[PDB]
Amino acid sequence: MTWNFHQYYTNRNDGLMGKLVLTDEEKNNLKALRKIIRLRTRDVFEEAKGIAKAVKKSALTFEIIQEKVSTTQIKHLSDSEQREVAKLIYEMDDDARDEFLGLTPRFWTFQYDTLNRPFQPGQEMNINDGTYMPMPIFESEPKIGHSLLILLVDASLKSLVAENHGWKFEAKQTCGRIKIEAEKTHIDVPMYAIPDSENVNLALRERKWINSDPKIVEDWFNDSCIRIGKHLRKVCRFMKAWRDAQWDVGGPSSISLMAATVNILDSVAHDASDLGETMKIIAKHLPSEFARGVESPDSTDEKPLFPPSYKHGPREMDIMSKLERLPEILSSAESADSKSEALKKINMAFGNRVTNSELIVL
Repeated sequence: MTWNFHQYYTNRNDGLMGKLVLTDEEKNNLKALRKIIRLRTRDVFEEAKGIAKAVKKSALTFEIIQEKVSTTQIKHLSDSEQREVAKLIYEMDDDARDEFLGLTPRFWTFQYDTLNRPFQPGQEMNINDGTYMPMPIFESEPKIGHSLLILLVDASLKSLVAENHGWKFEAKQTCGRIKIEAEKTHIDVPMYAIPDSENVNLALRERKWINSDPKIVEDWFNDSCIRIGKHLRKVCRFMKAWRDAQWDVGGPSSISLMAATVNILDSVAHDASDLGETMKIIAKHLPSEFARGVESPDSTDEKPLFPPSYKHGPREMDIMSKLERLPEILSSAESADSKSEALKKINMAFGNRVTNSELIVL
């Protein structure tokens, strides 16, 4: 029995799309969480610039500067860290202090419009909100300072964590992260120095700076959607949901999947009208795309989004293995003897989320 899966995928109620897409309410809560974080790191910078204003207006002594710092949300940093901010404020040059004074954190106006509702517990939605610091020329170091910038971001995030029950802070290599388990969401806040080569300065923790402009991949994906069609976002969500179903923790990055998928869709004839067919074409071509190594849409400077087959360890082998199963799972469900059996089989790929076998049609 040839079963069509177009409605299984695209039905916005009972179908996969229906299981994946956040409600308007749920989206708004993420936007609210984000806005809270934005306002707090804006305030923090203001509390610091406040101290720097005084210093420029009379030239405080370290001892004073420090009293004040203790009266800001920097109070949430360790003792030594509070000393460091007071110190860096104290030692600011007249010109560097003038820059600081004219420095506000800027924010870029989820997951490229492919943020899936989490599946397994406890898997969580990962939201990324960059903090951008407009500064002037950048060789090996900026006038304001990497460590001062990072401490203030840290102070914002940690102040919110202390105020809010259920929030935890976690230092990642590229960002600070606020965790909110009860809401199943992580918010990552990477910070960038901006003046597309010099707007590419991400402040690394754990080398100090790196050329990384998120806009490159953003614009790349947006162009791809326009170029390929409204189905690109849907199939990208479906691959991401596959990954969430196949691995509780682990599996390939979402961006690796997007790049390979875009690559296939750009180069292989497919019928957008039938998403079941389209996914089969994607599933057929993915393994060779991953064995090759998936390059970043950003060609400037990077490493593969997913490594070539010769560098694979047990984890990558596992991934390759599941990728090679996918097209088979998809063809089996297609030739399935029953409506219910077809649903059970395709749910081997995307997990048991869709329950209405009625969506499956001849």
